[PDB]
Amino acid sequence: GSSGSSGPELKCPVIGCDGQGHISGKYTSHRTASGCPLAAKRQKENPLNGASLSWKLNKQELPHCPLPGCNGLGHVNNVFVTHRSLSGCPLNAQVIKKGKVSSGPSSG
Ligand SMILES: [Zn+2]
Ligand SMILES: [Zn+2]
Repeated sequence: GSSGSSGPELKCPVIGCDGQGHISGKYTSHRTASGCPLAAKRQKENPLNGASLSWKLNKQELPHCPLPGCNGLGHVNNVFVTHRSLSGCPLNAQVIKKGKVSSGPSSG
């Protein structure tokens, strides 16, 4: 090895993606959307494949919170870490406020 080599190259423009793998399968990597397997997995619905740690799991379920940003995790009483309702939603309680002078109707 007299010398090495370096240089930037294309990359998966699809945010959130890892860039690894290929919508074809043969290749275990990609740097474009056309070859992005993740971008295809979304548009399509093939739950065929899927591995999840299902064994000896007592607490296995998702919360029931209306708030989009809220991950149904937490509690107003500041005691637990879960909540499947508003009254319990800690992020919904603080928000509560009658008389919010500042009001921005504009929606972009
Ligand atoms: Zn990708
Ligand atoms: Zn919540």
